Amino acid sequence: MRIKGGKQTRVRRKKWLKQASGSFGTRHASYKVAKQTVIQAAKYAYRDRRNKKRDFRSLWILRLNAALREQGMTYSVFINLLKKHNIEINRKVLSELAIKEPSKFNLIVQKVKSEQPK
Amino acid sequence: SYINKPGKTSAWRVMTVRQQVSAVLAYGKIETTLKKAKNTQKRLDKLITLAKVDNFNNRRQVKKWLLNTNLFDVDQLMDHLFSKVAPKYEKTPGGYSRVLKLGPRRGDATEMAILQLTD
Amino acid sequence: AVQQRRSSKHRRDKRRSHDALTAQALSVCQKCGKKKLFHRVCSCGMYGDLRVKKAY
Amino acid sequence: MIAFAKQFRVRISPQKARLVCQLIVGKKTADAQNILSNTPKKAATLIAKLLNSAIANATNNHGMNGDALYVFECVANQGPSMKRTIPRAKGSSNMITKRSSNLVVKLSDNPNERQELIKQQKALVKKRVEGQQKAKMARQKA
RNA sequence: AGUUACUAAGGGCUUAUGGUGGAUGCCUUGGCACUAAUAGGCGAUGAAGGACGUGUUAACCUGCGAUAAGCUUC
RNA sequence: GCGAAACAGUACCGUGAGGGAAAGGUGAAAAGAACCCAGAGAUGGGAGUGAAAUAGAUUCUGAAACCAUAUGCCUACAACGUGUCAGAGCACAUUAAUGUGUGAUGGCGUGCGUUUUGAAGUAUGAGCCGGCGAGUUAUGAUAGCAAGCGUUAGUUAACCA
RNA sequence: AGGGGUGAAAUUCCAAUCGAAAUCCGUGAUAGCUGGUUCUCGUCGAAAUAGCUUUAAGGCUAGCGUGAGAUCACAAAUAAG
RNA sequence: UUCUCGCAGUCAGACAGUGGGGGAUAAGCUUCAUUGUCAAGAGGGGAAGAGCCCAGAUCAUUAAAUAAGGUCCCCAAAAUA
RNA sequence: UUGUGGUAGACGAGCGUUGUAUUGGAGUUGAAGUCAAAGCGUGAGCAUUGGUGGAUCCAAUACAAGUGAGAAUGCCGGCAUGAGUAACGCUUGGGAGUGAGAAUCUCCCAAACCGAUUGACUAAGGUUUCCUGGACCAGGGUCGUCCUUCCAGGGUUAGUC
Ligand SMILES: [Mg+2]
Ligand SMILES: [Mg+2]
Ligand SMILES: [Mg+2]
Ligand SMILES: [Mg+2]
Ligand SMILES: [Mg+2]
Ligand SMILES: [Mg+2]
Ligand SMILES: [Mg+2]
Ligand SMILES: [Mg+2]
Ligand SMILES: [Mg+2]
Ligand SMILES: [Mg+2]
Ligand SMILES: [Mg+2]
Ligand SMILES: [Mg+2]
Ligand SMILES: [Mg+2]
Ligand SMILES: [Mg+2]
Ligand SMILES: [Mg+2]
Ligand SMILES: [Mg+2]
Ligand SMILES: [Mg+2]
Ligand SMILES: [Mg+2]
Ligand SMILES: [Mg+2]
Ligand SMILES: [Mg+2]
Ligand SMILES: [Mg+2]
Ligand SMILES: [Mg+2]
Ligand SMILES: [Mg+2]
Ligand SMILES: [Mg+2]
Ligand SMILES: [Mg+2]
Ligand SMILES: [Mg+2]
Ligand SMILES: [Mg+2]
Ligand SMILES: [Mg+2]
Ligand SMILES: [Mg+2]
Ligand SMILES: [Mg+2]
Ligand SMILES: [Mg+2]
Ligand SMILES: [Mg+2]
Ligand SMILES: [Mg+2]
Ligand SMILES: [Mg+2]
Ligand SMILES: [Mg+2]
Ligand SMILES: [Mg+2]
Ligand SMILES: [Mg+2]
Ligand SMILES: [Mg+2]
Ligand SMILES: [Mg+2]
Ligand SMILES: [Mg+2]
Ligand SMILES: [Mg+2]
Ligand SMILES: [Mg+2]
Ligand SMILES: [Mg+2]
Ligand SMILES: [Mg+2]
Ligand SMILES: [Mg+2]
Ligand SMILES: [Mg+2]
Ligand SMILES: [Mg+2]
Ligand SMILES: [Mg+2]
Ligand SMILES: [Mg+2]
Ligand SMILES: [Mg+2]
Ligand SMILES: [Mg+2]
Ligand SMILES: [Mg+2]
Ligand SMILES: [Mg+2]
Ligand SMILES: [Mg+2]
Ligand SMILES: [Mg+2]
Ligand SMILES: [Mg+2]
Ligand SMILES: [Mg+2]
Ligand SMILES: [Mg+2]
Ligand SMILES: [Mg+2]
Ligand SMILES: [Mg+2]
Ligand SMILES: [Mg+2]
Ligand SMILES: [Mg+2]
Ligand SMILES: [Mg+2]
Ligand SMILES: [Mg+2]
Ligand SMILES: [Mg+2]
Ligand SMILES: [Mg+2]
Ligand SMILES: [Mg+2]
Ligand SMILES: [Mg+2]
Ligand SMILES: [Zn+2]
Repeated sequence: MRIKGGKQTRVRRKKWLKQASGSFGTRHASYKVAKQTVIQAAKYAYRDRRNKKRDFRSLWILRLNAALREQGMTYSVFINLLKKHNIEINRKVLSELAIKEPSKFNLIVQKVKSEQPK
Repeated sequence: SYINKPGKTSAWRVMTVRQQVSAVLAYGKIETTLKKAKNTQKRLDKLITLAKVDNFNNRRQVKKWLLNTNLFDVDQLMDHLFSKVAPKYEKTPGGYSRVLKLGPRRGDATEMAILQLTD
Repeated sequence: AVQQRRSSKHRRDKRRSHDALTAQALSVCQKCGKKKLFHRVCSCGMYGDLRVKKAY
Repeated sequence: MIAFAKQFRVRISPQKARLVCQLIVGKKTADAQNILSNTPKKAATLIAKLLNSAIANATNNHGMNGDALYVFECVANQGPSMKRTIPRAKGSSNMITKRSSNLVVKLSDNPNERQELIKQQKALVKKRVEGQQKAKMARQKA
């Protein structure tokens, strides 16, 4: 019983080739280089999901910090005032407010500024 | 690299000029390469102007250049030059020969040229 | 000396970018009309107004 | 409406033939013939014969005007090669590959001929999607 | 003074097509391993194996042996 | 699969003993393309036969590497394991899906196997693609799991039909 | 004519090969030494130590892993005295 | 982590702190005892680093609080005295 | 509720290929193969449609294996890179002609080398390479209308060698 390989190697090879579509030259043509690039690309994608979670936080912090310095308050004290006033809002939504709703963002800063903590 | 070909020696160049000038004086047209026609033209013009007096000294000078051809010998080419060709150019201030460029050869792409006696 | 790394199919074409050919300038004969490359005797042996060679 | 002519196993190499084919693509009939008749290259007296045969079977077989023909695409595909053994020095040997080219010239009368080719490609894609939708309708029907 | 598109000699990506190439799939006057029987030899009455030749038929293959692509008998 | 599906122990290699290949498939039927056009001709384009000629003797199907053509996007101040996460603009419309093709720009980023305490490696192996290519069989021993038969149990080997 | 020949002797020559030709066979010699060994997922997960070894690039037993079973406290860990 | 049975792999280790031997209170040296990491372990700090510090990655989330480390710009985040 | 980094290694659960046995089913109104697409799965993997293709194939439960290729300076076949790069292995000019096409073929005139030889007769070896006509698949390191290449016909005469 001589089992002969055909359509088994080609199908699993073409899957890797399909994944590595849009690469530079031989990186999409040859199966070997395509397989290496897909594995490396998967590693990159894994690492950059974690790094995206951190980098977008940093960007929101930067935007919020800037929005506060125009009014004379700093980020380091704004978050402290937020905690003492029990207000719980993401820096993402706060930055979205300062870019989309200047009046309501200014309302939040006014309350945290001076109103009695709790 | 050794055992190279003799090459385009000075003696070979003089012999080449001699053969083409003898032929162009015998027949009246030569279909050669352009760079060879542009070198044979000088000797052709020099021979024609020196053969305008027809003295025995001028025959001795020409005989150092003429060679035997099919249509004329080395002695009948002398009669053709001194009695038929040269007397025609008796008051022309030079420029007895014209060189014009034909197309490239099929096997070399070199520029051919026809050298003729300008009437 | 020999290449320690294989040259891709892109560097090859970049080098060949200067290997393109040029169209030789052509003109029209003034007695028969066929195109001949410039400054050269036509196929009829008629250059300008001078009969150079016998007709082809 | 494309008329065409072909030549299998042309002795010229594809590398040395594409250089001449790129001098005639997009050119008018008379100008292409004039350009190719005075170029000092080996692959010029063979593309000329193919071009002339293509004009003949365009204005005789397919019925084209003859004053609107332009060279649509002239290419030299890779042909079958021939292997020979060149004797080297010190007893070694190498393989000489005699290269051949499959020449094909195509001329059209319509200056917008690329659009129809893209249209046919689009029609094939549309028929595939249409088949998928009819199959989906059949699946939901049952 | 300031912010500005068109360039593509050439190249890159996607898709479609053409060409070189014979992988995969289907098949086989071919191989392999055995079963049940038969048989287990040919040769000086010239053996096994070859050379040569033989056509109404180019060569090759096969058959045949000056009775030479076949002869006689049942 | 015999080295040999074909005229294989042939072609070929060696003084010799000896060594030793590759190569199959038109179509139901040659009905194998008369004839016309270009060409010197092969040949090609029509015509004709045929269900099919993109089945045409290069003759079942025709993959990838490889070479060319083109719709769309980007690219000539730019430091690049060539990708990934965000991201304008451009062009389309699908196994209708927070759609697809390209990617100005920003953040991050020194291949795969091997062998080593330790390899991006100035260690090693692979030019690319496709096929082939390395834990088996026979006879016994031990152990795990499961079934049959059981307390004078259990089970046959050769051989015969 | 090859554990042989020839050698005015160099390990010369013996069919482009000679510290002992070429070819076939035993033969699929042996190699504690390199290289290679092909589908997936889940649970757990080491060692580079001791003794012996004509042993030191290897092997055997012990130590460390894993699967099954038993031991419930008198067994084994973490703190205080 | 004790006892019994089946199957192993391992016998080339490296560095950091601490106590020593050899060296010269030299070595990214060599040989031991012990605590850790790497081997077989990514992430953050150290500008870049197998072994140092903080810790232990099941997958997705553009949610929040923190460890070592840090807050003029590169590069997230500070002010007073 | 406690967990889910992982090499050597141990254990468990599955995918896929070929064939056989039982059931059922599809197929010239188009099977396998093969290409493309914007699908489904935790993974091996599995579908749908359209093009090409022309006759076998699929599902379930079991059984038996030449059953899974990325690496062995692995074997075979094809194709790249180097690269249109090195090289093309001692000998000139012209006139006329043939031819579809001529530096290369034929004739003529020169020209240049050999001339104890590139001259002439034969031994050995080669085995038709010899002569005539035709051809330009392949070979000729370019070209070719030409060849020691190919096709057809022909050619070797002993009493004294
Ligand atoms: Mg395989
Ligand atoms: Mg001299
Ligand atoms: Mg390209
Ligand atoms: Mg160039
Ligand atoms: Mg030799
Ligand atoms: Mg090559
Ligand atoms: Mg261009
Ligand atoms: Mg492009
Ligand atoms: Mg022989
Ligand atoms: Mg046809
Ligand atoms: Mg082919
Ligand atoms: Mg075919
Ligand atoms: Mg720019
Ligand atoms: Mg600058
Ligand atoms: Mg830099
Ligand atoms: Mg960058
Ligand atoms: Mg980037
Ligand atoms: Mg980088
Ligand atoms: Mg591997
Ligand atoms: Mg090492
Ligand atoms: Mg080392
Ligand atoms: Mg490097
Ligand atoms: Mg080295
Ligand atoms: Mg090594
Ligand atoms: Mg290498
Ligand atoms: Mg391979
Ligand atoms: Mg048992
Ligand atoms: Mg002995
Ligand atoms: Mg000695
Ligand atoms: Mg010898
Ligand atoms: Mg062996
Ligand atoms: Mg041994
Ligand atoms: Mg664990
Ligand atoms: Mg340890
Ligand atoms: Mg220890
Ligand atoms: Mg050892
Ligand atoms: Mg042990
Ligand atoms: Mg130690
Ligand atoms: Mg030690
Ligand atoms: Mg220490
Ligand atoms: Mg010390
Ligand atoms: Mg010390
Ligand atoms: Mg050390
Ligand atoms: Mg290790
Ligand atoms: Mg780490
Ligand atoms: Mg760091
Ligand atoms: Mg964990
Ligand atoms: Mg905080
Ligand atoms: Mg802190
Ligand atoms: Mg900052
Ligand atoms: Mg695990
Ligand atoms: Mg099956
Ligand atoms: Mg199909
Ligand atoms: Mg196998
Ligand atoms: Mg090569
Ligand atoms: Mg090349
Ligand atoms: Mg170079
Ligand atoms: Mg050069
Ligand atoms: Mg050169
Ligand atoms: Mg020569
Ligand atoms: Mg010469
Ligand atoms: Mg002399
Ligand atoms: Mg002689
Ligand atoms: Mg012969
Ligand atoms: Mg002859
Ligand atoms: Mg002849
Ligand atoms: Mg030739
Ligand atoms: Mg007589
Ligand atoms: Zn003219």
